Amino acid sequence: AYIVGTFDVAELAFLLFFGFFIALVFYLNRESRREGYPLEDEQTGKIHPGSLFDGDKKAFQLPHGRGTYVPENVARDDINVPGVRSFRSAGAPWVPTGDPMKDGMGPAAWANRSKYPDLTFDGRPRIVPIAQSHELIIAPNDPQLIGWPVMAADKKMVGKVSDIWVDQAEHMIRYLEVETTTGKKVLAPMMVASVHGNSLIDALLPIVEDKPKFVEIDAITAAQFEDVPALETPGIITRYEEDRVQAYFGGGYMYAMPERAEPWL
Amino acid sequence: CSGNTASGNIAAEQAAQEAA
Amino acid sequence: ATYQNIFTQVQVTGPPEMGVPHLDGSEGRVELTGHNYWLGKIGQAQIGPIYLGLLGTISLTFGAAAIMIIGLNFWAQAGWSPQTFMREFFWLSLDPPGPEYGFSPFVPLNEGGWFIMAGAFLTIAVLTWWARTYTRAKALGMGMHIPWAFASAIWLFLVLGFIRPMLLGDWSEAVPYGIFSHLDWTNNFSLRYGNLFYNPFHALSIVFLYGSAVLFAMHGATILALGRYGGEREIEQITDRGTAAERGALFWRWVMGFNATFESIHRWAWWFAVLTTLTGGIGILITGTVVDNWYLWAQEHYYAPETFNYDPSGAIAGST
Amino acid sequence: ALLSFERKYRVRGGTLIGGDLFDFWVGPFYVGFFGVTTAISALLGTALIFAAAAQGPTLNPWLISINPPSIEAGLAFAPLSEGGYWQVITACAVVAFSSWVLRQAEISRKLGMSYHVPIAFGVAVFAYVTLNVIRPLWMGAWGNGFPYGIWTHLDWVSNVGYAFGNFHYNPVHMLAITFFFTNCLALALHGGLVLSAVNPTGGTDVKTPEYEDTYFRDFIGYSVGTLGIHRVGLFLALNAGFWSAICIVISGTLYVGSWIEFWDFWKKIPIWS
Amino acid sequence: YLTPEEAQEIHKGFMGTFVLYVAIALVAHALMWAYKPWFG
Amino acid sequence: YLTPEEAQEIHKGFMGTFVLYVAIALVAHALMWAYKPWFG
Amino acid sequence: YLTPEEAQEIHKGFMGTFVLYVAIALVAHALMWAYKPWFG
Amino acid sequence: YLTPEEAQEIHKGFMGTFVLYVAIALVAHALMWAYKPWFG
Amino acid sequence: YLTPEEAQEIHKGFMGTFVLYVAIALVAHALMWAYKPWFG
Amino acid sequence: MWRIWFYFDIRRALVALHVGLAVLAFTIHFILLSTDRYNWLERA
Amino acid sequence: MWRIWFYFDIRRALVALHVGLAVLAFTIHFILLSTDRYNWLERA
Amino acid sequence: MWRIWFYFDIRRALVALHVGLAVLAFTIHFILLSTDRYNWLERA
Amino acid sequence: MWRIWFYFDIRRALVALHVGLAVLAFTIHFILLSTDRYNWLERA
Amino acid sequence: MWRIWFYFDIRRALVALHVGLAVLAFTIHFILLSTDRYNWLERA
Amino acid sequence: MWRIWFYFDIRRALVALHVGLAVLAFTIHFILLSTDRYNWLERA
Amino acid sequence: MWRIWFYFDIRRALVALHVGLAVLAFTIHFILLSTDRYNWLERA
Ligand code: BCL
Ligand code: BCL
Ligand code: BCL
Ligand SMILES: CC[C@H]1c2cc3[nH]c4c(c3C)C(=O)[C@H](C(=O)OC)c4c3nc(cc4[nH]c(cc(n2)[C@@H]1C)c(C(C)=O)c4C)[C@@H](C)[C@@H]3CCC(=O)OC/C=C(/C)CCC[C@H](C)CCC[C@H](C)CCCC(C)C
Ligand SMILES: COC1=C(OC)C(=O)C(C/C=C(\C)CC/C=C(\C)CC/C=C(/C)CC/C=C(/C)CC/C=C(/C)CC/C=C(\C)CC/C=C(\C)CCC=C(C)C)=C(C)C1=O
Ligand SMILES: COC(C)(C)C/C=C/C(C)=C/C=C/C(C=O)=C/C=C/C(C)=C/C=C/C=C(C)/C=C/C=C(C)/C=C/C1=C(C)C[C@@H](O)CC1(C)C
Ligand SMILES: COC(C)(C)C/C=C/C(C)=C/C=C/C(C=O)=C/C=C/C(C)=C/C=C/C=C(C)/C=C/C=C(C)/C=C/C1=C(C)C[C@@H](O)CC1(C)C
Ligand SMILES: COC(C)(C)C/C=C/C(C)=C/C=C/C(C=O)=C/C=C/C(C)=C/C=C/C=C(C)/C=C/C=C(C)/C=C/C1=C(C)C[C@@H](O)CC1(C)C
Ligand SMILES: COC(C)(C)C/C=C/C(C)=C/C=C/C(C=O)=C/C=C/C(C)=C/C=C/C=C(C)/C=C/C=C(C)/C=C/C1=C(C)C[C@@H](O)CC1(C)C
Ligand SMILES: COC(C)(C)CCC/C(C)=C/C=C/C(C)=C/C=C/C(C)=C/C=C\C=C(C)\C=C\C=C(C)\C=C\C=C(/C)CCCC(C)(C)OC
Ligand SMILES: [Fe+3]
Repeated sequence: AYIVGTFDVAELAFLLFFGFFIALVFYLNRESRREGYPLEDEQTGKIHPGSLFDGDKKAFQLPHGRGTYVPENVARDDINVPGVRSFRSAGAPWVPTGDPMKDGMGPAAWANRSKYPDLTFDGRPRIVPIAQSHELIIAPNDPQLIGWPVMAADKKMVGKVSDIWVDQAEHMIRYLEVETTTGKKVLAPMMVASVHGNSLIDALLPIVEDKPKFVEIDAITAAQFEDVPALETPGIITRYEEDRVQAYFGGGYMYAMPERAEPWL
Repeated sequence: CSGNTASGNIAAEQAAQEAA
Repeated sequence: ATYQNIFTQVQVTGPPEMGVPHLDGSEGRVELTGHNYWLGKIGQAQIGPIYLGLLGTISLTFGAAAIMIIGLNFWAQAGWSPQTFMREFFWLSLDPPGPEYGFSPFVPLNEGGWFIMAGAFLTIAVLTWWARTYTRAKALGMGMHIPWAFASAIWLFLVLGFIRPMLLGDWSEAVPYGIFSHLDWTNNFSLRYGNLFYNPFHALSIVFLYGSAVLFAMHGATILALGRYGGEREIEQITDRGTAAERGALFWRWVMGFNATFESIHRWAWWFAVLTTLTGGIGILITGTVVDNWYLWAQEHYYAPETFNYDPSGAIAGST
Repeated sequence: ALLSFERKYRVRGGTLIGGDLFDFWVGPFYVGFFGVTTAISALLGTALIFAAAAQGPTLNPWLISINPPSIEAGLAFAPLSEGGYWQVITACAVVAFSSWVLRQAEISRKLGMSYHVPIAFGVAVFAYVTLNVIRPLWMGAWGNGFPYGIWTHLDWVSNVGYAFGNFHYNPVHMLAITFFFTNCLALALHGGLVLSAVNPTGGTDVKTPEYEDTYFRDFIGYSVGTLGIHRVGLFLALNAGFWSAICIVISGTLYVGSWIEFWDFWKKIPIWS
Repeated sequence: YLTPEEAQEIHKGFMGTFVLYVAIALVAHALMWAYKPWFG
Repeated sequence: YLTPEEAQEIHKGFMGTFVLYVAIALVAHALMWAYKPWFG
Repeated sequence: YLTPEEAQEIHKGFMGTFVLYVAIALVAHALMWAYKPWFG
Repeated sequence: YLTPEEAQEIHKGFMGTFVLYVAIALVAHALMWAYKPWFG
Repeated sequence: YLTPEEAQEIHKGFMGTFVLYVAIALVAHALMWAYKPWFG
Repeated sequence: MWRIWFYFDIRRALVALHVGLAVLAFTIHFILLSTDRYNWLERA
Repeated sequence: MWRIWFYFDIRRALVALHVGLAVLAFTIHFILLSTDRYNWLERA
Repeated sequence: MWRIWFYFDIRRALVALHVGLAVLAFTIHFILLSTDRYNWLERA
Repeated sequence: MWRIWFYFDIRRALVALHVGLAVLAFTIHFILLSTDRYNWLERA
Repeated sequence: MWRIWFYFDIRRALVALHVGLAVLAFTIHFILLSTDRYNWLERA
Repeated sequence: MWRIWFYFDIRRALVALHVGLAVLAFTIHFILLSTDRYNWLERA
Repeated sequence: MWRIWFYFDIRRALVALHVGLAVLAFTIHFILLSTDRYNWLERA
């Protein structure tokens, strides 16, 4: 069973796989370095040289004649952020100078996405109001959601639901259009919306219950609904606008009220 | 962890249980 | 109060989507479609349509033949009694030919011939299913990652069923077709060859199976936690980096000091899953053919413990 | 602020305990209060592992084994050389894992994410706690826990499994194994599908999710979707861990004997016998 | 249902069927007790 | 309910059902005690 | 709850229920002590 | 809380409850010491 | 805190409580040493 | 007493009650079959 | 005291109470069956 | 002492208190059942 | 000094303190039960 | 010195310090319980 | 009594009843076959 | 020498230093406790 001395076939196979796995780990690290690299200094923003084991840049052939992506060429974020360090150290956090939700700091930060909408495989806009979709309807036994009241994080009724935006590719609700008290229509992600009065257990429970059917959005308060980013073109939302709206709502879990940023103690 | 010592538990297992 | 992205609250229904057109010469999809409301709670409610080309027809026919052979042998083993069938189902088994036949292809039907026939038809079905996944990927212009991942599992399957028995010249080394019988085969295989824990490739395959469970838990949790920012739309995040990709990278960078990309994480997952069965097949193939006692082999390589390292008598005594 | 987009995300807040006291980073690592607790507990556990190893028969990393006290010692705190080291390391590991869960929760809050990752890791933490805390407590002795050794805990697994005849006949063990295998198949499928979508062949462009839906409907007649696949993978992995913990916790406490004899219940069902 | 009258009719039907069910079960349990008592 | 009068209807119905349930349980427990006491 | 007056009613109800619960527990513990004391 | 009056009330209530708790614990510990001392 | 006066007052309170804590610990340790010394 | 039906739907309550009654009856009958004393099929 | 019904919905309260009572009663009956003193099916 | 109802919501406090009381009572009853001195079901 | 309640929420502090007290009391009671000297249930 | 409070907040430091003191005291007490010389519960 | 058909759909009640009754009859016949007393096929 | 504070902030430096000192002290005390020669608790 021995090849030479104490060397055997099983040991040779194990050592070969160990070397292969080291090489695979190096390759996986190279693949993981394609976004956000090279690193930069925390204060001065000086860019680090780059890995000795890096290869060529990766180019993605985009559909719909949108060209090439090249994630290594994505523009680096501006070094000047709207904030000031809590203490002068490389590891200190940044305290936002103004409104973090408006300026895009921390949980409210957004990325510079493409300024055109996502498209279906045939070139139609992917995310559209349910009326503009191709015969897409809400499930008859599911909540209609149209005209339902909307509750904010401060338990105030910001307004009602006036429209539903669906993904034409994935067949999923993506955004709910909310008309507020002032009459402004804003988009709210469906992933921050809790639908009440449609519990599976409650349906299983043999009860006659007049539970209030409404939509609760606890990310942001009723006033903040008046500062949701708007759309450049009606019926169309771009990747950048999607990121803007999602960041604005997601940052509310920290910034809607000051207490949301404080420790439990 | 109990309020006994390991030596006490071992002695109880040996004498009070395994020896009588 | 807070949506947790576990179940879809409101489902969108419409006409069934029949799929993007094929770029090659395909016969045409069989437009048998359905809708399951409860599957739409987790994922997509649409069932179908299906594609049934030459490869699908061959795979279905040969797998039906193999399954019919195994089931009819189960019925014969039960004496054609439905009650005995139900009572002994877990213990029913189509067993390989005994050691006196070696690896001969000519065994009497009741002594192992049906076993060989079922293995042949099952192998044909599995290979045609792999060819079908390859052709389905080719027809859409997609990559061949799924065919290679399936090839790894097929490699383990073929090592278990054909390649290792062929190398040893013994049909009796193969896995029987049965619920409890193939578990018994697993246990006996570990027992005769020392202890399969000390097979380094079995340990590697366990490492990769554990790591795949870890990776899916982490990746699914990260994606669902990023649903507020469109994390599950991974194709667009890979080709146009959004705040979901940035947050996903930064979470794990702040947790463990390093991170992947939205594409690199799927490479990690694919490699862990593939390496599980690759190392498993390698370890099984060398067992008996190369190494007959894995505990002795571990002793020679200074990683086999003794009683003065750890004595498991107490653990056995507790469990009685 | 190492990554080209990292700086804007490094803000204060989102801590559960400590506030601004430990709200900072050390290199890539966020610390927080639970990072401090994790560092202390993990470093102490590692140092005590090696201190107990230095007192043992060997320093070979394969053969190092920190063993629990004897079964006769019961649930008492043993002397360090007689299993007390194992107990202190177990407490340190429990504290470190809980602090890791809480630090993950703090980091999730800082990035505006939900608590999916801390809960998912807490499932595995519960599995470990069941293995080395709950099961020994229920069984009445710390000697039922597995040793802290790379190859000796495999010996513990083998001997505990064979103490019940064939551990393959535990039905909860069957369920956990099924979840593990299905998870690995699902991970292979998901990684392969994503990679094939973003790495096309034949000079074609990067695909859309419609292509993934079409591929899996042409393959097996059903596609779960982009959200559904991550939901199902999380479900499979968490179920594998939880049912592993359940299967180990019931063997030796609720069920004692051979797991093969358990399946004699099936043969006694009056429908077929 | 909604009005008291429908609720009262539903209660009447439910109570009648429940009484019939309980009477049948009582006869069966009495026959079993006469056959094999479970309180020695 | 919500009014002090209708909530009293709910309370009196709950108390009546609870009293009947407790009386049945008391009879069963007394019969068991006469049959096989668990104290003494 | 918001006003002290309704909070006082909540407190009165809670205290009455607590007193009843503690009295029942005390009677049970006294009976258990008369049966099998745990000190001595 | 916010006003010094509410802080004073909260502190007084907490201190009184703490003193009652400590006195009960002291009585229990004295009884246990008279029963089974742990020093000697 | 933020100003020297407030920081010094915080230090005074913290050090008073710390001195009380250390004095209690010292009394307990003296009692244990008189009971069972761990040196010598 | 009839007001119970102002809170609980009759259809769902009847379905759940009948499912529970079926489960309970089958459980009791199988338990009786298990016992030697009340087994009514094996012996004469 | 009826005022408790202001703070609790008696529909879900009744459902939960009945589920808990069912679990408790089944547990007690099974425990009684486990003991040889109170088993009422095995022997006469 | 009634001021405690100005800080804690009554419904959640009652639910948590009753859950804790149930767990404590079941634990104590099971511990008593485990002992031979206080087991009330095994022997007369 | 009531200054503490200006910097610590009374509700959170009370919840944490009572959780800690419960865990400590249960630990001490279980430890006392584990010893033959102080066990108050096994023997008369 | 008092200037240590210019870099660390008293409210958070008190919580962290008391958590550490609790864990340390429990560790020391358990270590004492493990020795026959100082165990005060197993024997008289 | 006939008003039942205002609260339950006959088109589903009939299907469920027939399927359940068929399963019950199959189970009872199999149980009878499993006993030597009532097996009507194994012996003349 | 004081210029080390030009490169390391006092807060993180103090936190890391005290974490390390705690780990080292606990390790050394445990190692001493594990040896018979330096165990100050087991014997008189
Ligand atoms: C033979 C040894 C002696 C003994 C020798 C000494 C010596 C010497 C000392 C003490 C001191 C103490 N002893 Mg003593 N002590 C003994 C036995 C006991 C027993 C017992 C059950 O028998 C108890 C309850 C105590 C209690 C105490 C504390 C009041 C005090 C702990 C220090 C402190 O305040 O910081 C702890 C700081 C905290 C903030 C603790 C907070 C606790 C909270 C409420 C609990 C929450 C934690 C967790 C969630 C709950 C428990 C979890 C698990 C138990 C881990 N001792 C035996 C009888 N003891 C020390 C002292 O007086 O210092 C002031 C001291 O120097
Ligand atoms: C007493 C039991 C032994 C033991 C004996 C064995 C034996 C023997 C083997 C393993 C193998 C493995 N063991 Mg082991 N193993 C032990 C204890 C463990 C423990 C533990 C205690 O925690 C763990 C985690 C493991 C883990 C593992 C896995 C890592 C590995 C198989 C994973 C896999 O890829 O799925 C299984 C995946 C497949 C089998 C691929 C299947 C793909 C094909 C194409 C599917 C066809 C399906 C068909 C079309 C469906 C229709 C069929 C008809 C109905 C008939 N073992 C102990 C030591 N173990 C295997 C291995 O490879 O390791 C070296 C193996 O052969
Ligand atoms: C002879 C051996 C027996 C057998 C006896 C047993 C026994 C005994 C056990 C199992 C258990 C398992 N067996 Mg088995 N098992 C057998 C055969 C098999 C086969 C096979 C193909 O034959 C397979 C696939 C399995 C598979 C399994 C799994 C279901 C399970 C292990 C997974 C798990 O617990 O995850 C759960 C994950 C964890 C417990 C890990 C938690 C991780 C912690 C929280 C984090 C660690 C951090 C770490 C320190 C960080 C350091 C990293 C860096 C240094 C920083 N067994 C045979 C029959 N098996 C175990 C189980 O189910 O219990 C849990 C169990 O105890
Ligand atoms: C769904 C259940 C599954 C699961 C989930 C999973 N694992 C996870 C996560 C998730 C979701 C994380 O978020 C977390 C993570 O952050 O990974 C990067 C993690 C993790 N999974 C890990 C390991 C791991 N998971 C395991 C299992 C599983 N993980 C499951 C099967 C296994 C197995 C099967 O044993 C391993 C070894 C780590 C990589 C990481 C946890 C990081 C952590 O706990 O940080 C603490 C810091 C340390 C330095 C460790 C503590 C040091 C100890 C005090 C000393 C060692 C004590 C130990 C008991 C010695 C014994 C070892 C011997 C057995 C050899
Ligand atoms: C799609 O989104 C996703 C990603 O990127 C976008 C991902 O990267 C990821 C992550 C996945 C990967 C990168 C793939 C690789 C991961 C794998 C194989 C699984 C994990 C296993 C591993 C072995 C990785 C390493 C794990 C660890 C726990 C290492 C931890 C190491 C260290 C040193 C932690 C130190 C930190 C602390 C103790 C807390 C802070 C405290 C301090 C700094 C101490 C301070 C004091 C002093 C004295 C220094 C996922 C899941 C994802 O979904
Ligand atoms: C360890 O474990 C063992 C070994 C078992 C030992 C321990 C055991 C332990 C701890 C057990 C503890 C038990 C316990 C601890 O409280 C039990 C309490 C039971 C209680 C309170 C039962 C109460 C029942 C009340 C019932 C059934 C009321 C029903 C009322 C109904 C259905 C009323 C309906 C209505 C009517 C008619 C008219 C409408 O207009 C209004 C409306 C209202 C809709
Ligand atoms: C190793 O382990 C063993 C073996 C056990 C050995 C070691 C043991 C060790 C170390 C133990 C250490 C223990 C310890 C170390 O500090 C304990 C401290 C306990 C303390 C401080 C307890 C304090 C209790 C205070 C209580 C209960 C106060 C309650 C107050 C209440 C409920 C007040 C409510 C209120 C009222 C009425 C009115 C409102 O207007 C305002 C408001 C305020 C809402
Ligand atoms: C180790 O473990 C063992 C072995 C078990 C040993 C140790 C055990 C230990 C340490 C146990 C410690 C226990 C303990 C340590 O404090 C227990 C304390 C219990 C207490 C304080 C119980 C209090 C109960 C109060 C109750 C039920 C009150 C109910 C009130 C109700 C339903 C009121 C409803 C209402 C009514 C009517 C009217 C409405 O208008 C207002 C409203 C209010 C809705
Ligand atoms: C451990 O376990 C062992 C060893 C077994 C020991 C323990 C055993 C234990 C705990 C068992 C507990 C059991 C239990 C605990 O409550 C049972 C309760 C049973 C009950 C309430 C049964 C009730 C039945 C009611 C029925 C069947 C009513 C039917 C009404 C119908 C169908 C009416 C229809 C209608 C009509 C006609 C006309 C329309 O115009 C209006 C309309 C209305 C539509
Ligand atoms: C209801 O009744 C009917 C009959 C209608 C249906 C019955 C259906 C039932 C009940 C089926 C039950 C099937 C079960 C329970 C099967 C379980 C199988 C299990 C658990 C198998 C596990 C492992 C099997 C393996 C690994 C098999 C591998 C076999 C291989 C790779 C064989 C290869 C053979 C070859 C290549 C043929 C060579 C032919 C030759 C040598 C002559 O020429 C080259
Ligand atoms: Fe993914």
